Amino acid sequence: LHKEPATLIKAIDGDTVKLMYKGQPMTFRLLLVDTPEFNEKYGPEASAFTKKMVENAKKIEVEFDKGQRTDKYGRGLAYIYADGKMVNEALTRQGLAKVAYVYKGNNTHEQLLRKAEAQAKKEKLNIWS
Ligand SMILES: Cc1cn([C@H]2C[C@H](OP(=O)(O)O)[C@@H](COP(=O)(O)O)O2)c(=O)[nH]c1=O
Ligand SMILES: [Ca+2]
Repeated sequence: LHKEPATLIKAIDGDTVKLMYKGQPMTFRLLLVDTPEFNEKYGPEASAFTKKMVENAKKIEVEFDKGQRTDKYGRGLAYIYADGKMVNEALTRQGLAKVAYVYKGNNTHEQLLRKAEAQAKKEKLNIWS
């Protein structure tokens, strides 16, 4: 797995972000996580968490897994990194996201995220309170 560059176009919600990638606008859906929708509980907190994380980043990178790069809705599927810190993992650690939509082929960082979730649960953080 390798990181490629990309620029914020726009925050969208907890687990989606508009990025410019290879000079094209594209909606990215975070691999292996599920944030609440904005209208659900901790949804706005999730949205704000991701928003602030990508918005304050000097360097946004995109990392595809070995499997599918696009979903059935045309959204990019990637791990997203904000100055070297993975958004997917950071949401999970803070209990603003659950591990989810784990498909074999696109699962390189599963254990790492389950590790993060386990620690969020332990602290009964946000969603787990
Ligand atoms: C995270 C992820 C979601 N999806 C699809 C499956 C879900 O389909 P359905 O709409 O058929 O339930 C949908 C969930 O995304 P959201 O949580 O953004 O809705 O996005 C993938 O296909 N691959 C993935 O890696
Ligand atoms: Ca969601």
